[PDB]
Amino acid sequence: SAGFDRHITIFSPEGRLYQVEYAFKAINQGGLTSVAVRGKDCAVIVTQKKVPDKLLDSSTVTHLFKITENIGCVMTGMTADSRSQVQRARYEAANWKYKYGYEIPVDMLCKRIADISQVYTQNAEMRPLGCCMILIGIDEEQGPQVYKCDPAGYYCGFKATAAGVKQTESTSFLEKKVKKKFDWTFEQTVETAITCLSTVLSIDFKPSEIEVGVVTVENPKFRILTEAEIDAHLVALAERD
Amino acid sequence: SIMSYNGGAVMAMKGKNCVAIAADRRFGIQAQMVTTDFQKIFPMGDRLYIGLAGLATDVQTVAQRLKFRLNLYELKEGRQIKPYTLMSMVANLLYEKRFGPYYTEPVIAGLDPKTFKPFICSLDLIGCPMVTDDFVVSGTCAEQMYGMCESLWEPNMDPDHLFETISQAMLNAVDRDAVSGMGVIVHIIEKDKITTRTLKARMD
Amino acid sequence: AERGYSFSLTTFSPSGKLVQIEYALAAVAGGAPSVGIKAANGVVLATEKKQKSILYDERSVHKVEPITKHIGLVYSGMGPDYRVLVHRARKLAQQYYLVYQEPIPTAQLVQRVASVMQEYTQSGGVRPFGVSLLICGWNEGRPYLFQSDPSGAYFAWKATAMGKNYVNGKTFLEKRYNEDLELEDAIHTAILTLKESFEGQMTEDNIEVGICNEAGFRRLTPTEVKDYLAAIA
Amino acid sequence: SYDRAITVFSPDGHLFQVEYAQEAVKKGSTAVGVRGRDIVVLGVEKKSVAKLQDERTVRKICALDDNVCMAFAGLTADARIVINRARVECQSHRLTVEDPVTVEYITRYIASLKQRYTQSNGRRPFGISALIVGFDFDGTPRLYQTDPSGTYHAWKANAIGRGAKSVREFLEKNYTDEAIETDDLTIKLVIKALLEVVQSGGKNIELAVMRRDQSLKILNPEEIEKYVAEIEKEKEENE
Amino acid sequence: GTGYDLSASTFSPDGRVFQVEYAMKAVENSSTAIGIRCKDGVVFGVEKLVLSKLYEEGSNKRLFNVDRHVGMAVAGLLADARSLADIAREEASNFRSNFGYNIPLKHLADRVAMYVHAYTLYSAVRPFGCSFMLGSYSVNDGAQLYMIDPSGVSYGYWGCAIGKARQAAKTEIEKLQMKEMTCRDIVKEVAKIIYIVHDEVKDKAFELELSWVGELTNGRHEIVPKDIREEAEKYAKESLKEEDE
Amino acid sequence: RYDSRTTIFSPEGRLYQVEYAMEAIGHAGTCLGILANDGVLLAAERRNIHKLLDEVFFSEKIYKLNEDMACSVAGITSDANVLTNELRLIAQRYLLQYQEPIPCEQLVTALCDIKQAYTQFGGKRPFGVSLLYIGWDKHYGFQLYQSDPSGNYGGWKATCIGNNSAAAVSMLKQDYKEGEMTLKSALALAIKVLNKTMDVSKLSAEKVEIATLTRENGKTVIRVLKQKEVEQLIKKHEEEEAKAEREKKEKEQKEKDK
Amino acid sequence: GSSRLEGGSGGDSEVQRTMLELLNQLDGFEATKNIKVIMATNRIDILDSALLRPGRIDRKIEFPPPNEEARLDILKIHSRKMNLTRGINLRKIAELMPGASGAEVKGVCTEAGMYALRERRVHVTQEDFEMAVAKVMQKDSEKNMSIKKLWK
Amino acid sequence: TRSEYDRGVNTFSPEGRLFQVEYAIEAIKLGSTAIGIQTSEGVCLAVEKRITSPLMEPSSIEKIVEIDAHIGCAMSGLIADAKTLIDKARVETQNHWFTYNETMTVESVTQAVSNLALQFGEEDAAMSRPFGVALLFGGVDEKGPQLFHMDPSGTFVQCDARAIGSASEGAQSSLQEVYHKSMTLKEAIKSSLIILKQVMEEKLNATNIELATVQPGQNFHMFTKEELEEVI
Amino acid sequence: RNQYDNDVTVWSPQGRIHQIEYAMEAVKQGSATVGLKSKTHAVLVALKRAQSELAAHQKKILHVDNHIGISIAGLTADARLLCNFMRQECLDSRFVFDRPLPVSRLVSLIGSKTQIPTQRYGRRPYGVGLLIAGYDDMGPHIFQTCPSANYFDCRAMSIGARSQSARTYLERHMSEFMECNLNELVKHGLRALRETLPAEQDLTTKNVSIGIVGKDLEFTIYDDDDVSPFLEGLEE
Repeated sequence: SAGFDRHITIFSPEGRLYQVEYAFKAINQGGLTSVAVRGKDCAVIVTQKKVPDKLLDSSTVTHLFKITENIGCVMTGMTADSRSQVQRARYEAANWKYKYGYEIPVDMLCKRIADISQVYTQNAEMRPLGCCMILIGIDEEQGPQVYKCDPAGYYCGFKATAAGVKQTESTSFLEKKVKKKFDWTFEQTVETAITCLSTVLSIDFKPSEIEVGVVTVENPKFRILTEAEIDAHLVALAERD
Repeated sequence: SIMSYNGGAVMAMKGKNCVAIAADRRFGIQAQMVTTDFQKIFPMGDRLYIGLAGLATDVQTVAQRLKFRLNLYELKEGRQIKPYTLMSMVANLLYEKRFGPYYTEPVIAGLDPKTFKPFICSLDLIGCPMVTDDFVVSGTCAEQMYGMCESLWEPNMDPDHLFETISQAMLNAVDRDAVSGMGVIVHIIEKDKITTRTLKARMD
Repeated sequence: AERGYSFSLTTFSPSGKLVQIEYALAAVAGGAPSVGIKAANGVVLATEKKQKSILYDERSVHKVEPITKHIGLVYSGMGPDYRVLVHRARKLAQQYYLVYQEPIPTAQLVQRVASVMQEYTQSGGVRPFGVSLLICGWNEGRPYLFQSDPSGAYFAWKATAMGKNYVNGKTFLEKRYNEDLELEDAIHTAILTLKESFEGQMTEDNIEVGICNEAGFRRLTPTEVKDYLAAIA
Repeated sequence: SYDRAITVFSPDGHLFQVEYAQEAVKKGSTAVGVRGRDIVVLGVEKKSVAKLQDERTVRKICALDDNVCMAFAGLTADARIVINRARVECQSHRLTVEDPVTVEYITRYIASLKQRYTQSNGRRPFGISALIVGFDFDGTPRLYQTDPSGTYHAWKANAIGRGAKSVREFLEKNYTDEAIETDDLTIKLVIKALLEVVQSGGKNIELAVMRRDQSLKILNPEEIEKYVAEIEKEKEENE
Repeated sequence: GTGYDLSASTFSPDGRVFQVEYAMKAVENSSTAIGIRCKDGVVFGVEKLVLSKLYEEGSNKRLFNVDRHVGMAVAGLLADARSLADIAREEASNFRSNFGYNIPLKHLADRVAMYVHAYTLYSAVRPFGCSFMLGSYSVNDGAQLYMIDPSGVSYGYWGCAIGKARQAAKTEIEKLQMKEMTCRDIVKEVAKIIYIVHDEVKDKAFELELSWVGELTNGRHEIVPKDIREEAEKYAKESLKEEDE
Repeated sequence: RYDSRTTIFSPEGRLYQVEYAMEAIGHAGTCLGILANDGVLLAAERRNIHKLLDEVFFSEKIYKLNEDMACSVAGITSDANVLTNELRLIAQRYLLQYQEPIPCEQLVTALCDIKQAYTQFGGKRPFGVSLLYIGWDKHYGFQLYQSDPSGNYGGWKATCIGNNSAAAVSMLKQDYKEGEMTLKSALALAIKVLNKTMDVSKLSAEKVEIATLTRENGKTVIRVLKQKEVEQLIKKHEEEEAKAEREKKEKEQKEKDK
Repeated sequence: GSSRLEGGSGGDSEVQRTMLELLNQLDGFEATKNIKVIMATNRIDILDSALLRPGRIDRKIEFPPPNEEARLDILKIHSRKMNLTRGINLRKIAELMPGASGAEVKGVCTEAGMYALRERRVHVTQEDFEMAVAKVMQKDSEKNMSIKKLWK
Repeated sequence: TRSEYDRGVNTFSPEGRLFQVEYAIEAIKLGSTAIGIQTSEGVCLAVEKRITSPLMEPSSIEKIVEIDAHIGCAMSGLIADAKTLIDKARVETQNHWFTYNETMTVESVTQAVSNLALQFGEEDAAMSRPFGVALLFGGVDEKGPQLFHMDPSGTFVQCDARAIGSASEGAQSSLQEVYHKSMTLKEAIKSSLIILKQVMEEKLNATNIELATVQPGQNFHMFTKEELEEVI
Repeated sequence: RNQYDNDVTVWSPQGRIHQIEYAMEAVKQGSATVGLKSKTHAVLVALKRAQSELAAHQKKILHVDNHIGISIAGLTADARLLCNFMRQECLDSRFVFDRPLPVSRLVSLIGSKTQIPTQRYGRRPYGVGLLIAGYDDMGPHIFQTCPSANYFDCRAMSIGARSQSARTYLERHMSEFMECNLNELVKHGLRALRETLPAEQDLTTKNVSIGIVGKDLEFTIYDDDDVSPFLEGLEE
């Protein structure tokens, strides 16, 4: 059943879209990895950071973007496709604010990108961009919001999500952690995320080779934690554990 | 005036389970009367008629367009259009062309297919739906017809008592209107009957 | 067999069969369990909402959505396709509302969504929408339950089920279904037909049920669905 | 592997799918046509029908103008399309220049339409060969033939269909001034031509004649029966 | 072959686009091009190969001027290079006309990256098979360098090299205190880099292209004046001799 | 292989995909039609009346194209809906332009030109549909045609398309009065052919649909016979056949006596 | 021996040659004297034209699925060696079995017999034959209503 | 080898060949032969007809067609394409006369017909295969009589005497032998007829050949039946 | 190959796009053309082939606006198309600005125009190798462009069938260029064409085509007897 594989619009006899699945395979091909966790009043995203050359600038190399003031995103997948998707999300957020006159809920922004990807999977154009995009934001009524926008058309909302190579182990660890008192504090959520990534990686994190972003019900802005914050959290929290 | 070019007049009222729609018969361009058998009340259903008035070419064209739409709607949605749905359809037809319209004032009169309750409505030349339980007047001599409407109507009205009222009202209104008149056709729609009368008039 | 004539959608087969739409229907059947029952005074739709983890916030993506306050829609198949069809169904309903000032009759909404599917199943670079829709509605006074298939085909149902085990669902409904099944019992029948297809415990949060009666289509809240599940169990 | 594309040459230099449309035309019932001094006639095989199946809806001769007639052979759908476009062209050239449409002109139009469908890659060629027979305004019994390849020619008498080859040979043998000398010998010639391929005679022949400035008329079954009887009498007399 | 590499609109059954990868492979066969970021500018050099002596000094010019103040250095297929240069020129012009101030290099890199991303997405057009670098200096933003490859990634670089010898060029660039050198010395060091990566026995002839953009010229990208080029080449020959020692 | 594209001519001059559609029509339901001096009628075989389905649409295979014409469809359901909508559009376009209900021949020719375009243009598979049109037109009274996927249409006194349509038409040939059949006799013959062609030897209102067009009071009437009339006809025919069987048994008894 | 499809790459050339030799031996130079050849096939459509030629296979008999009262004959033939009660209507069994091949008739008798074997009984009754018909003529039908309604 | 390089006009072969173009050039061969001559006294054209059998009138196998009053055109190849390119030629000649009020030179006319034959599959115009026709335009422009040959690949050139068609390679040699510059139109007619007779199958006899001449004087003259008999 | 050389939209799995190489080959099938320059002139000498001793000889030097000649070696169709585009560009520049278009910019326009049909599946690469002469205000140029859409500013170049002979001759004798004479430069071009010849054959007034541009000399072509002053004076 490998003949139904060379076009995004031809079903397999068992009802599978192989070049939709291969987009997820590309996600895994991204090499990096990402995780996100939402607490009672905070949302925290943690992500790899590979700098395999002294000349690469850490100021530019980053996979935590600011789609708008209140909404932030972590990418997992090919960098070019990721940045195209980021630009699209910025465009759609701006257009929403312009037309309907209020900041786009994370619900809708993830829905909108999911629908763009769906259009591409149905009409045999583009080449479904291979990135997984995880959005964090603050919603006035429900509270914190963490959503994932896979490159096949799901925009699902998550209590704790993982993307990339270590997605399975990350999901297992996050289930284990969530089953115990999901009401987490700001520092406890930052931990849960960083500890999940560290354990699934079998590594201990330097304060630089990890990118962490956070939003809170008191700070509804996409704060990219600096080297100081990363170091402080890692050292102090691992010590006090 | 564009309306005054070809005159005309349409009226409709409702009584007690009976409705009536009355139109003057005339087609004169400017002042040269051309004929006196011009159809202005058209049947769009078993108990639903449209009394398009105003400019002649626009009247005919709206009739053909609306019959096109209604045939499609009935066949595709097998049913007999309810008067409200016909009113909205006519509103869409006229308002599709606000920037240069059909110069006509539709006037719908009929009975609801299911509950057999009466319905009358009017529309302006751009498509503001107009429903009222007493009268609907359109075309030239609008003022005269409104006067007769108001000053010759009583509620809870029966078939013949409504026949006489609608006749008298339109007869007087159209006799007191240049570029209008010379015969009055009156269509009375009932629960099971429809009567098409050609009453007298000051054809002069 | 007819092997060559299965990679395209503008080429018949010696049997006359367009293989690609049948493949799409296979994709549909390979989806979530969903059930529909036409009660004497209502319609009931249900669909397994099971997630792959406790991580997914199981309140963020619903599966029984409205199209008007007299019509609603549930699905089995894929999900992105479903979102597109729901968006277009709402758009068609509103277009009809503007053109004719009357809430869209369920039959016509079904017909137009079917026409959309037909549009998508008739060109060389459009993948047939792989999803089958159950459309519930209340028009005049008679509840309507329709099924729209990727093939552009729309057909009425007294009660049906679709997904991985539609055969079992339909035999169960055949056993348990009688015309004069008032809504309060139709809900139990739908939930039971979901039970006979639903692995694991049918918690109140992993099942979505929507009921369409005169008052208007409404998706039952977690408290109501939990009450019903406890009553049935 | 140099087929299946309407705009692809074979290394020897042929366009094959237009030729295939021609061979599809070869699968139609015989149609013969002759131009006399003042009568141009087209004859055709009805090929009979089941008694339940009406016959007005089975047409092979169509008048495209008062002075131009057309006999089809090939695919029925393509026939209808080409004839419809021919009619609109006729009554459009009438406006373009206030002169009846020359038979040569409508033949050029059909050739142009067929070539327009051939030369592109998303247009199946009109598989129909047509005989156009008419009287130009100046006065001449013209007859042309148009192929699926958009080529037209000026024939004096010819046939297309299942028996085109044999009937063309027969006409070569049995066409002369004496044949085209009257208003009846040409008709007799055309019936004789048909009878070679069509056998049932009574239920397998149809004729339509056009006399100078005279509206085309389709000869009645009785009239064609009388003519075949007359040729049969001549046959037995000379036998 | 593979059966999933034709066209760039098809994911191979691993999550890989063989067309983009072949584009990168074609990139990694052209003459070397180095760029280095200083404290007050960015300097570019290109290992131009005179494929014949008939060609005037001033043949295919792999150092292009995008906007008054951005230099583009290209390695790969130079027709695609010129096309990309025109795209970047037009984008700088559009930015100035639509906003009023000179194009920030980060934005220009982002937009050209999205352009090349468009040409890698589609099945009717091949991805750009030529990599390049964008460098500039402004009193406000400061010296910047960026790389754009066929896949369309705009990672920021302190220094970079593209082409046949990029690993060697890197390895040798790390042997520099780029953070603190100045344009004048980095020009000579670029000359040394080019002459250490160059392979005379393989490329027969050779000529050197150099440029800098920095505060020393007020942000106006300029081909290294003739005298500075000659002095840098002299120092490069001396450094080659010293390495040979 | 000369069947991978609609617009491809075969070396023996056959549009394969067109033949493919024409044979595909066989797998559809079963429609038959009879013309009678008083009226015209169609019969249709409801292949599927699974008891959990519903009967929302009074007609699942016969449609009313306008006041003076009806059409039965057989083939792919999506193409069926598309073609019926285009037919209605053509009819009302003709009404708008000319103000006379379209002659049935003209309506059929229009739709069949649409189908011809499809079978001759670009990347579009031929409509996998065959239609039987009945109607009344002021030019030639009552009329019945059959249109195939290839856009070819034939005017038939009686005809049948679908499953065992060859058998249906053979029996029509056997039992059709070529100029004398009335509407009741037409209904009887239609029931007989349906009984002999439908897979189940037993008929009922749950598997048949009969449509009758007649001119009354100067206006056309297209009536889809209700299940009561359908069952009464099925009965009358079954009991007539049973009486024939009793007569045959009496003949056998006489032969035994001899 | 079946349709002679092209060879060289993916054609059953060897079985095709077997068929060709059979062709020549049935009819060919120095033909046969008194050797008769009977052939059987469940579907002839693909059988090759040279064989089905009326020179090698002269006559082509068909075996239509036993019609009415032919099914009765088969029921009698395969129920003679049995234990039937007074009140078994093999005719009624025939009508209840429409369009059933002779294999089906044998299976129906056999399954009625096995049902009799079940209940320590040496008698087969009408209802037992009915259950046998039901168990033998199992007409599996696709339940995918969509695939079934594809065609109007 | 030529299984993926000669199935499209826009896919170069490893050699650098447009195999659809050579195939059109081959399709030129199939046609009936034509021979055009240009001498100091005008231009002559003699062509062979291939009448299959009578009842096919002379005025349907158009090998010679008149291009303006000062050119004649001999065709070799597919008739539909020949009609299209002759129509292009006529409309161009008349448009040039209309805009500039002068007689289009034969160089200009064959240049423009070639310019039409160029646009095989360019996405700015609409054909998809080369016009499979090779044409001879023999006319009288201000440079005295001239004769310009066009091949299906849009290449046109002057030719003091050129033969085209099925009898191409078998008549170029004869033209090479016989032609000389100081030739009169009578010699041209006789020589062209002799070469045609040499390379035809049926016996040249005034109803299997067409002849025309465009002179610095009387316009394009299509030889009539009596003239054919005289020359023959 | 065999599955990566069917269009210009597919890279091969080794970094080379095959259709462009095929077009590069196509350029070699023309005729020898040797173009060259001095401090004030630019001369293009091309070998006009003969299709028969009756048919005239193919032209190979076309005349773009008065400060551009062009020698074409490749597909005649593409040569004509790019000639028309160059003429259009020259005239458009003359219309907007009143200055003859620099021949280092016309070439850029041609390069863009020829790259565009090497990155989309809607056309084929062009098939003419072009030698653009001309004397802008700076100095005479000889630009070369090949279907690959790369343009070279050549001290003196050649292209076509048997173009190496010319290129090697240029290697050898280009040291004299930039100081020669109005006619000596043409003589050097003629010698280049001589070396491109297949021997036996020579430079005859017919098969030799010469085009000249430079200061105080707009573009000119010497054919038929206009070339005799060159061949007659040419060293045996």
